[PDB]
Order: sequence, then structure tokens, then C-alpha cells
Amino acid sequence: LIVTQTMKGLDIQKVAGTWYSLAMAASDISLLDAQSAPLRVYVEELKPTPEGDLEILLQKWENGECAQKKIIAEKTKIPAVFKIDALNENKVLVLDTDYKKYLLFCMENSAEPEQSLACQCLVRTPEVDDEALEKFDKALKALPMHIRLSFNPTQLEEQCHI
Ligand SMILES: CCCCCCCCCCCC
Ligand SMILES: [Cl-]
Repeated sequence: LIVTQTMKGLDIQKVAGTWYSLAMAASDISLLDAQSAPLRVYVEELKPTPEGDLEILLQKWENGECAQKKIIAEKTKIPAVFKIDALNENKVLVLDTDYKKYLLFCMENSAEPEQSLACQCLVRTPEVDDEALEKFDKALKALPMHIRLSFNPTQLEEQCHI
């Protein structure tokens, strides 16, 4: 089924700081496909609004350059589910976080997958944390994932992990 899991007691102020998209998966190969694929987003930093929203700073090569983006994940009465806003009010879900090393999150539509779902495994260091990746895969046995990208240290310290 669909993001059957979340974080109990998400101290959104403690996910503040810099993050490395260490790995990312999706329900549809086209999502993570090519380099320009829509949801091949590289998370730079999570900025929690004092009100309690979530400002995400991400990079995404659009026209031909590693472009830097910035979207705002607003708060809901569920502590660990945030909305973004487009023509299609997708939402962000934070599966799990130990606050210092890893943060597993997912972002979901509203209109079913197969159609839309993408989860990432964020680490704070540009290392390869096998155990974060184990918690990733564990958390995503449950899910309709069809593609799974994984990056290397060298790659992490580049823009759009080139
Ligand atoms: C703009 C396309 C959706 C990108 C949203 C990713 C935001 C990262 C969320 C991190 C949650 C802790
Ligand atoms: Cl509400």
C-alpha cells in the first residue's frame, strides 16, 4: 500500500541543518530516470520555520545546469506530514530520523501510485551509512518501488552529485 509508516514525535527543529540525499527510490522509473527526471532532487538543507513549517533547500538540474531550488513544506496537524503546493497538493512524509545521522522521508501525491511516490534516504555526513540504507530498504519493502538509486561519497560532495 502507501507510506504505511511515519515518525512518532518529530522534533522538526532537530532536523535542521545540512543533509545528503544518499539514496532515493520511486514507484515509477520515469520519476528517477534520466538526470532531468522530475523527482531526481538533491536535498541540501532542511530549514524549519519558527512557525513550524519546513523550508527545504534542494538542487535540481533543469535546463542544463545544476540549478538550486527552494520549496516550503507547510505544517499539518500531523507532526510529520507536510504539504508542498502545486497544481497538485503533494505532501511530504518523514518516515524516520535519528536526528544526527539519517532521515528517511517520502513525498506522495494524493492520486494513487502507480502514478506517484518517491522516497529518499538523507544522511548528514557525505559517507555511506550501510545502516541508514538498511533502514531505508526495510522501510521500503512495504512499498511499490520500481527504481532505486544510490550514490557514492565522491559523488555526494558534488552539485547534483555528478
Ligand atoms: C519539489 C519536488 C518535491 C521535492 C520535495 C523534497 C523535499 C525534501 C523533504 C525533506 C523532509 C524532511
Ligand atoms: Cl488540517
